[PDB]
Amino acid sequence: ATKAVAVLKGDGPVQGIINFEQKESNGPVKVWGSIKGLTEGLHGFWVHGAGGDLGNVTADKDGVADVSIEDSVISLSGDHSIIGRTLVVHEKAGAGAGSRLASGVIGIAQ
Repeated sequence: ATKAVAVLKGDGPVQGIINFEQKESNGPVKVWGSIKGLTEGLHGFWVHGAGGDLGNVTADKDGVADVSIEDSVISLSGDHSIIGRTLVVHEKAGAGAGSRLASGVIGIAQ
């Protein structure tokens, strides 16, 4: 089964791993991961280049904002592929200003 993984990196301690599931074109691809480091708050996470729609995430007291979205016909490939994409987490979603703190390109994990 073809899978993918992308790690986040910014100030240093901030991390963010996102695993994917792509067995076949017929099979969907659900996105999910966990961003640790930052503190409780809001950090709009998404994938620039591939929809860029992955809702927002709220950090925890320990400093971990779990991420969970729905699967699409992307199939981790094709026109709607998210392999090698560019991830970016805003400083504080809700306003709509725009800023780049961390980043983590997607990479097939087989």
